[PDB]
Amino acid sequence: ATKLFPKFSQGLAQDPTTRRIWFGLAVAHDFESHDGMTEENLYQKIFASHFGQLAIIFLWTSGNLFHVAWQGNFEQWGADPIHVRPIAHAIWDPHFGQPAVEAFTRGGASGPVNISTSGVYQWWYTIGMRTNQDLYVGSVFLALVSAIFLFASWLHLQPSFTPSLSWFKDAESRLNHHLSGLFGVSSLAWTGHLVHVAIPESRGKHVGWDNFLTQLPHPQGLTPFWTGNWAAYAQNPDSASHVFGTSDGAGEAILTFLGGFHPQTQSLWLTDMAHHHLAIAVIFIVAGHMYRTNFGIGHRMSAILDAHVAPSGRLGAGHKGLFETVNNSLHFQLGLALASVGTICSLVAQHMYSLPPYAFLANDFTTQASLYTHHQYIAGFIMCGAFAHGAIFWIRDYDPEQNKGNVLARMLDHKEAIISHLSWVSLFLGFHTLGLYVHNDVMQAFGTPEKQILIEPVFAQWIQAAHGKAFYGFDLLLSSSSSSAASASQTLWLPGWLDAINNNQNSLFLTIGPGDFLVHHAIALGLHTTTLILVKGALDARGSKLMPDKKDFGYSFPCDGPGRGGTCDISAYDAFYLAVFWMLNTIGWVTFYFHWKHLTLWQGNVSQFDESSTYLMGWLRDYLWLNSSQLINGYNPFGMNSLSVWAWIFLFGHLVYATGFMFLISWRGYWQELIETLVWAHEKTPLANLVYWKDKPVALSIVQARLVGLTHFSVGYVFTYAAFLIASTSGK
Amino acid sequence: SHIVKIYDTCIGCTQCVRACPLDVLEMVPWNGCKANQMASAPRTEDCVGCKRCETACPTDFLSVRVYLGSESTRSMGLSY
Amino acid sequence: FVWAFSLMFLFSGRGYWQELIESIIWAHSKLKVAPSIQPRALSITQGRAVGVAHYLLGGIATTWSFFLARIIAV
Amino acid sequence: RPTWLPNLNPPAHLKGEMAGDFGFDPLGLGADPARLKWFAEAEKTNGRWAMMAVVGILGQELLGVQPSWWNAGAKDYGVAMGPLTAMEFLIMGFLETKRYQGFKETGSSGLINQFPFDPAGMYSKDMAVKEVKNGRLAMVAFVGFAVQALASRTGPIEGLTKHLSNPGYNITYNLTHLQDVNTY
Amino acid sequence: AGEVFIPTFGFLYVAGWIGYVGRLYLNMVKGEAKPTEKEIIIDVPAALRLTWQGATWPVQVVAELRANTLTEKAENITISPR
Amino acid sequence: GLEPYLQVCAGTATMLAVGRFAFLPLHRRDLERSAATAGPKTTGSTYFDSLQQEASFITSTNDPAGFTLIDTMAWGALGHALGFAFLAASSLQ
Amino acid sequence: GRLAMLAFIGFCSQAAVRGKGPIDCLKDHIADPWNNNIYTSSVGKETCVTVALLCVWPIIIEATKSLNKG
Amino acid sequence: AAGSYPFVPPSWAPSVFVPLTGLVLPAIAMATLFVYIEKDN
Ligand code: CHL
Ligand code: CLA
Ligand code: CLA
Ligand code: CLA
Ligand SMILES: CC1=C(/C=C/C(C)=C\C=C\C(C)=C/C=C/C=C(C)\C=C\C=C(C)\C=C\C2=C(C)C[C@@H](O)CC2(C)C)C(C)(C)CCC1
Ligand SMILES: CC1=C(/C=C/C(C)=C/C=C/C(C)=C/C=C/C=C(C)/C=C/C=C(C)/C=C/C2=C(C)CCCC2(C)C)C(C)(C)CCC1
Ligand SMILES: CC1=C(/C=C/C(C)=C\C=C\C(C)=C\C=C\C=C(C)\C=C\C=C(C)/C=C/C2=C(C)CCCC2(C)C)C(C)(C)CCC1
Ligand SMILES: CC1=C(C/C=C(\C)CCC[C@H](C)CCC[C@H](C)CCCC(C)C)C(=O)c2ccccc2C1=O
Ligand code: SF4
Ligand code: SF4
Ligand code: SF4
Ligand SMILES: [Ca+2]
Repeated sequence: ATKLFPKFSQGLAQDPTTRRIWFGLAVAHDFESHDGMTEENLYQKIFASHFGQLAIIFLWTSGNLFHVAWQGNFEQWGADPIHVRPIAHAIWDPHFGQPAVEAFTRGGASGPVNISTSGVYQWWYTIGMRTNQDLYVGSVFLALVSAIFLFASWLHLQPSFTPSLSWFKDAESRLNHHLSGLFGVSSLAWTGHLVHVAIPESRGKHVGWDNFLTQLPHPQGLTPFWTGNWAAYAQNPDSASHVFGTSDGAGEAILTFLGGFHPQTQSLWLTDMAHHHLAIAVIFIVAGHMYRTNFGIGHRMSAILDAHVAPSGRLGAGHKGLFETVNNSLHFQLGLALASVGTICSLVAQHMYSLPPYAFLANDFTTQASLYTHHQYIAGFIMCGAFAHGAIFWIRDYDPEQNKGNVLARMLDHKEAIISHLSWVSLFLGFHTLGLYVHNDVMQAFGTPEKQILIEPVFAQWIQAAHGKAFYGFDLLLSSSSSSAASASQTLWLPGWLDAINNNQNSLFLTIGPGDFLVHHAIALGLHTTTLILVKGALDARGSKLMPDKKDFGYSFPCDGPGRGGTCDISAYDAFYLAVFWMLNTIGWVTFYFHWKHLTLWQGNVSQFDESSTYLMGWLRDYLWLNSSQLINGYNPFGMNSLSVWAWIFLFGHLVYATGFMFLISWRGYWQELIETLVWAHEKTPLANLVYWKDKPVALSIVQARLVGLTHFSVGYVFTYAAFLIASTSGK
Repeated sequence: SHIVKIYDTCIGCTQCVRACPLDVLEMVPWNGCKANQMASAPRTEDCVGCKRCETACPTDFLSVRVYLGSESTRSMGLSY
Repeated sequence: FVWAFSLMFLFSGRGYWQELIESIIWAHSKLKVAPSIQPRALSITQGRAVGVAHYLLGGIATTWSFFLARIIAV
Repeated sequence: RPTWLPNLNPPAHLKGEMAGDFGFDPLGLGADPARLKWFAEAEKTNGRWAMMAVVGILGQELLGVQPSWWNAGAKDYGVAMGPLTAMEFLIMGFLETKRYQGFKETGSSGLINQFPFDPAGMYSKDMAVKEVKNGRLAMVAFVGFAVQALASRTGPIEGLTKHLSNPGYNITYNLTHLQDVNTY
Repeated sequence: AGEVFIPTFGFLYVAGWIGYVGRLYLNMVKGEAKPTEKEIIIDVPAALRLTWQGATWPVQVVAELRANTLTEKAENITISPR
Repeated sequence: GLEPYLQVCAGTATMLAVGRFAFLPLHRRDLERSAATAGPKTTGSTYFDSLQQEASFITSTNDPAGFTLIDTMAWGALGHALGFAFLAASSLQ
Repeated sequence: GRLAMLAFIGFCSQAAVRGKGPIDCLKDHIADPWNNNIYTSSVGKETCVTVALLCVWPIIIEATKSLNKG
Repeated sequence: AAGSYPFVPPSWAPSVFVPLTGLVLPAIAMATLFVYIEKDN
C-alpha cells in the first residue's frame, strides 16, 4: 500500500516499485517541487538548510583541529617543519597485519598514523598557533559555533522567527550588510589578529587571550594612526635574517608593502598580508554603504539596471526588467553565485602555488600538489552547477513576456550564433592542438625531433617580461627599470617582486616553453567545449526543433521516445551529464600539467618537461608510467610499505571508474527483463519463497542510471588521481 | 500514471489509436477536421508511456502528447 | 584514442547531437552553404554500433601493439 | 512628549505608555510587540545588573579592595574556581529559572516566588521611569568603566580624580600615551 | 615571416578556395531538378567547371558582401522555438 | 596648525559644504527619480519586516535644504576619508 | 520510577568514586568541603561542565516551546 | 582530565569509537531507516 518514506512526493509515496526509495533521496532537496510548496516557505526552508551546512563546516573544521591536537605532531613539526611530516590522524584498523602496523608508523609516532596533505599545519603555524592547546581551544570554539547555527536552523523555522518572503527579497540591504559586515568587518577583524597575534607569534612573543589587552602590537601604539603619520607602522620590517617564530631578524613593522616572500618561510610576508586585509576591509565597508536601506541616501538597484539601455538600441531594452528576474528567481541567483565562487575557487589555486601564502608551504610539495588539484576539481564541479541551475532558471522561472527585448531575451534570439560560434572555436582548437601533438609524435618516432613543430608562447612571455621576467630579454615595463611603472614601484613592492620572480627555485611566473603553448591551447579547448555543452543545454533548455515543448517536459526527463529518429539524451539535464565528462577531461589536463611542470621543477630536471611534454608519448612514459613505478609497488610479493593504501586506492579508483561504465554503456531493458526472471525464481524457490520483498524490484531509472554511472566514473577519476598525485609526490 | 493529451491539431487519422498497446486512446466524433473524428484518451490509467502513439502522429509537432509522470504497477508494466 | 573516442557514442544520445547539428545548419543556412540532403544525427542503433566498433578496434589494437613490440623486442 | 531627536517622529510602536519612551528606535528593533515586550524586561534586567555592577566597581575601589576591579577576579579567594563556578551555576541557574517562569506568567519581575516583588510597594510610574533612566546611565557607565580600564588602566574614581586634578589627562592624552600604560 | 606568418595566408587562400567552390556548386544544384541526387552522384563535369572559379574567390566573396548576397535574410532561415 | 586637525577638518568641511549647497539638490533629485519612478516602494506589508521600512529621525531636520543627519554623516564621512588619505599620503608613499 | 539508589549507582566508591572509601569521603568533605568535592577530583572538570550544562537544559527545554522529535 | 587539556581522549577511545562507529552505530541507523522506509501509510 502507500508508504511514508517520500513524504514530499505522494506519487513516490504511492509508488509500488523500489524507485520510490531511490528518487525519495534525490527529489529531497528540490523543495520547489515538493507537494504544497509556497515561495515564502521555500525561502524559509532554504535559509534554515543554510544554517545546517554552516554547522557541518564548523563541526568538520573542529574535528580536524581535535585529531591534529589529540593525534598529531604539530609542536614537533613546528620545531622542524622542513623535516617532520604533519600527522593528520591515527589508523586504528582492527584488520591491519603486523607489517602494516610497522610501515604506517611515521612522522614520529607510537602507532600507525596518516601524514596530512591538507596543509592545515603550515596555515595554523603562520596564523599564530604553536601548541596543541591552541588546537583544542579552537576546536571547542568552532564546535560551539556549530551548535549555535544548529539552534538557529530550529529558531528560524519556528513561527515568529520565520523570515517573510519580503525579508528574503530585501536585496539592497542584504548586499550592503554582507559587503560591509560579512566581507569588510571580517577583513579588518583579521588584520586585528595578524597585527596583534600572528605577527608577534612569528617574531617569537606569545600574545594570546592571557596578555592581548596589555601587549602593544606596535611600539609607538595607536599614536601614529591618530596623528596620521601612518608610516610609523611600516618602519623596521623583519630582516632577511629573520626566522619565523623567532625574534632572530625580527623587526617592528605591523603594516608594510615589501612584496615577494619571507626568505626562510618562502611565503608572502605577514605584514604585507596584514595591510592587505586592512586595505580591502576599508574598501568593503565603503562599498557596503552604497545601496539604499531605511534612511534615504542610497541607490535603488532596479533604477541602475533599468537606466542602463544602450541608446543605439543594440542591446534592446538593456537590463530594464531584470531586477525582478534575479530577485524572483532562486536559480538565476544560485547560477551567478556558483559561477562567481567557481571562478574564485580557481584563483585560490593559481595564486597559492605561485605565491605561497603560508610558512613552509612550498617546501611541502605533496601538500602544494594536493591543494591545487583539490580546488581546481572542486571549482570545475561548481562551474557545472552554475550553468546547470541557469538552465533550470530558463524553464522553471523565466517569464518570456516580462523579459521582452531585455539583454536576457535577446540572447535566445541569437542562441544559434552563440552555440555555433562556440562550435567553430572548439573544432579549430581540437583539429590543430591535437594535430601538432601527433605531428611531433610522428617526428619523435621517426627520430626527427628537429622536424617537430614547436611554436613559441611569445604572447605569454611578453606578459611575463611586462611583470619583470628578464630571461626572455624583451625589456618591457618592469623589465625596463628606466620605465614609468618600474620607477614608480621601485620604492615599494618592486624591489621584492623582481628578486622573487627572477628566482627559478620557486613558482612565480615559471619559464614557459613550446611545450606549455600546446597544453595551454588544449586547456582552452576543454574550457570552450565544456562551455558549449552547458551553453547549448541552457539555451535549448525550453526549446528545440526536435522537442519544441521541452519546458512542458521539465528539466530531468529520460527522452521523448524513439520518435523523430531518436530523442535519447534530449533533456537539459543531459547537457550537464555530458559536460561533466568534458569538465573532468579538461581539469585532468590542467592538474597533469601542474604536476609534471612542478615534479620536473622539484627534481631539478626541468629539461625533462621542456622536451618530453612537446610530444604526447613523453606525457605517458615520462610522467604517468615513470611516476607510477613506486605507487604500484606499495604491496608486492616481497612485502609492503607505507604507500600500500595509495596502491590499494589507485586500483580501487579503476574499479569504481569501470563500474560507472556499465550504467552508461548498458541501458534499462536487459536489466529489467533480467530482474523479471529473478523475481520468478525467488517466488518459485522453496524455503526462500517464505521471505518476500515489500517493494517490487525494478531496474534503475533511465536518468537515474546516468547519474549513478557518472558518480562511479567521477569517484574513480578522483581516487585514481588523488592516489597518483599524493603517492608519486610523497614517494620522492 | 502518464498524462496523454490530444490537441486541436488532430486530423482524426485514428493511427495513434491503432498504435496504443494498452487500449488508452479511442476515436470520438468532432467537427474541426474533414474526417469528423478526434482521438480521446479515456483510460490513461493503462498508459505505460511507450509513446508509440506519438511515433504514429503525422501532424506537425504532435497532436497526441504523453507526459511521463507518476509510476504504478500498470504504469511500470510490472507482472511481478 | 580510438577506444576512448568510442565512449562519446556509447555514453551519449542523438537528442544532444541532433539539436547541436540544427545550430550548425543555421550557420550554414545564413552563409547560404546549407547541404541539399538534410544532415541528421546517427540513429540510436547506429551510435551503439559505431561506439562498440571503435571500442573493440581500439582495445585490440592497443594489445596488438603491446604484445608485438614486447615479444619482438625481447 | 520628550524626544531624543529634536522635532522627532516617534515610531508607531513606541507609544508614550512605555517607561522612558523618548522615541529612540533608529532601527525599530522592537517593531514587533512580543519582542519589544521581552526587550523591555531585558532592558530593565541588563540595567539592574549594571547598576549593581557599577556600584561595586566604585564601592569596592572606594573602600580599597586590593586587586583593581578588572583584576579582582584573579585573587587568592579561599575556594578553587572550579567548584566555586560550579555552585555559581546552581544558585544563579535556579534564581534565574524561577524569574523566567514568573515573567513567562506575570509579565513583571520578581524574586523566586514573590513576583510583583515590592516588599515596600513603590511600583509607581515615576519610580519605574527612574529605574529605566538610572539603568540606562549605569549601562553607559559600565561601558565607560571598561574602556577607561583598557586605554588608561585607572579605576573609575581614580580616573575622575586625575582629570579634575589635571584638566588634560583626557582621551586625547590616554590613547596617544598608551605606550606608558601598556607593555611591548 | 617564413614560419607560421606567411604559411597562415597560404592555408587561408586554399581553405576559402575549397569553401567558395563548394558553395558555388551547392547553389547551382539547388533548383536544378532533384538537387538531392546531385550530391550523392556528383556531377563531375560541372564540379570540374567550378573548381578554377574559386581561384579569385576573395574578389568574388567581397563583391558579394558589398551587394548583400553572401548571407541569407533572417526572415528566411528556420530557427528552433526559443 | 598642520596636525591631523588641519587635514581632517578641511576634508570634512569641504565635502559637507560641497554636499550642502552644490551636490545637495542633485543628490535629492537623484534620490527621488531612483526610489519613486524606476524603483518602486518596498516593504509592501505584513511580518516584522518594518526594519526594511524607512525610519523617521532621518526625516526630522529643521536644517534648510533638508540636510538630514544621514547626509551630514554621508558628506562628512567622505570628508573624513580625504583628510586621512591626504595626511596618510604625505606620511609615506 | 526514580530511586535514591544513586549512591549504589556510582557504587565504584558508593557516594564518591575512585576516591577513598564510602562514609570516609563524607568526613573528608566536612573537614575541607571546597578541597574535598568531585569538582576538586580527577573527574572534577567534566563534572563542573555537566553540572553547568544541566543548569541550562531547563531553560533550553523551557524556551518558546523549544522541543521536537521527527 | 589530566595534564593540561582536561578532555584528551583515553588510549582505549579508538578501540571503542572506531568499533562502535562502523559496526554498531550503522546497524542501528540501517535498521531504523529500513523500518521507516518500509513504514506503511
Ligand atoms: C562565578 C565565579 C567566577 C569566577 C571564579 C571568576 C573569575 C574570574 N573572573 Mg569573572 N569569574 C566568575 C564569574 C563571572 N565573571 C563575570 C565577568 C567578568 C569580567 C567582566 C571580568 C571577569 C574576570 C575574571 C578573572 C580575572 C583574572 C583575569 O585576568 O582573567 C582570567 C579569567 C578569565 C579570562 C575568565 C573569563 C572568561 C570570559 C571573559 C568570560 C566571558 C563571559 C562572562 C564575563 C562570564 C562567563 C562565566 C563566568 C562564570 C566566568 C577571574 C579568574 C576579569 C577577566 O580578566 O576576565 C576577562 C574581568 O575583567 N569576570 C561574570 C558575568 C556574567 C560572571 C558570572 O558568573
Ligand atoms: C553585517 C550584517 C550581516 C552579516 C555579517 C551577514 C552574514 C551572513 N549572511 Mg546575512 N543578511 C543580512 C546581514 C548580514 N549577513 C541582512 C540585513 C539580511 C536581510 C536582507 C540578510 C539576509 C541573509 C540571507 C537570506 C542569507 C544570509 C546569509 C549569510 C551568511 C552567508 C553564508 C556564508 O558562509 O558566508 C561567508 C562569507 C564570508 C565570511 C566572506 C566571503 C569571502 C570569500 C567567500 C572567500 C574568502 C576566503 C579568504 C580569502 C581566505 C580564507 C582562508 C581560511 C580562513 C580558510 C553569512 C555568515 C545566508 C545564510 O543564512 O547562510 C547560513 C543566507 O541565506 N543573510
Ligand atoms: C578520447 C575520447 C574523446 C575525444 C577524442 C573527444 C573529442 C571531441 N569531443 Mg567528446 N566526449 C567524450 C570523449 C571524447 N571526445 C566522452 C566520453 C563524452 C561523454 C559521452 C563526450 C561528450 C562530448 C560532448 C557533449 C561534446 C563533445 C565534443 C567533442 C569535440 C570538441 C570539438 C573539437 O575539439 O573538435 C576537434 C576535432 C577533432 C579533434 C577530430 C580530429 C580530426 C579527425 C580525427 C581527422 C579526420 C579523420 C582522419 C583523416 C582519419 C579518421 C577517419 C578515417 C578512418 C576515415 C571533439 C572532437 C563536442 C562537439 O561535439 O563538438 C561540437 C560536444 O558537444 N564530446
Ligand atoms: C562546400 C563544403 C563546406 C563548406 C563551404 C563548409 C563551411 C563551413 N563549415 Mg562545414 N562541413 C562540411 C562541408 C562544408 N563546410 C561537411 C561535408 C561536413 C561533414 C563532415 C561539415 C561539418 C562541419 C561541422 C561540424 C562544422 C562545420 C563548420 C563550418 C563553418 C566554419 C568554417 C570552417 O572552418 O569550416 C569547417 C569545415 C569542417 C569542420 C569540415 C568540412 C571540411 C570539408 C572537407 C570541406 C567540404 C568540401 C566539399 C566536399 C567540397 C564539395 C565540392 C563539390 C564540387 C562536390 C564554415 C562556414 C563549423 C560551424 O558550424 O561553424 C559555426 C562546424 O561546427 N562544418
Ligand atoms: C594576423 C593573423 C592572426 C591574428 C588574428 C587576430 C588578432 C584577430 C583575428 C580575427 C579572425 C581571425 C577572424 C574574425 C572573423 C569574423 C567574421 C565575422 C568572419 C567570418 C568569415 C566568413 C563568414 C567567411 C566564410 C567563407 C565564404 C562565405 C566563402 C569561402 O571563402 C569559404 C568561407 C567558409 C571561408 C594570428 C592569430 C596572429 C595568426 C597569424 C595571422
Ligand atoms: C548646525 C549648523 C551648521 C553646521 C555645522 C557643522 C560643524 C556641521 C558638520 C558636521 C560634521 C562634523 C559632519 C561629519 C560627519 C563624519 C562622520 C559621521 C564620520 C567620520 C569619520 C570617518 C568617516 C572615518 C573613517 C575611517 C576610520 C574610522 C579609521 C581610518 C580610516 C577612515 C578615516 C576611513 C552651520 C554652522 C554651518 C550653520 C548653521 C547650523
Ligand atoms: C578557532 C580556529 C579557526 C576559526 C576561526 C573563525 C572562523 C572565527 C574566529 C573568530 C574570533 C575568535 C575572533 C576574535 C575576536 C576577539 C575580539 C574581536 C576582541 C577584541 C578585544 C578588544 C578589547 C577590542 C575592542 C574594540 C573593537 C572590537 C572595535 C574598535 C574599538 C576597540 C579596539 C575598543 C581556524 C579555522 C582559522 C583555525 C584555527 C582554530
Ligand atoms: C558524435 C555523435 C554523433 C554525431 C556523429 C556524426 C555527425 C557522424 C559524423 C560522420 C561525418 C563526420 C559527417 C559527414 C559524413 C560524410 C560522409 C563525410 C563527407 C566529408 C568529406 C570530407 C568526404 C551522433 O549522431 C550520435 C547519435 C547517437 C548517439 C551518439 C552520437 C554521437 O556521439
Ligand atoms: S533508447 Fe531509451 S533513451 Fe533512447 S529513445 Fe528509447 S527509451 Fe528513450
Ligand atoms: S504511451 Fe503507449 S499506452 Fe500510453 S497512450 Fe501512448 S501508445 Fe497508448
Ligand atoms: S495520430 Fe494525431 S492526428 Fe491521428 S488521430 Fe491520433 S492525435 Fe489525431
Ligand atoms: Ca601562542
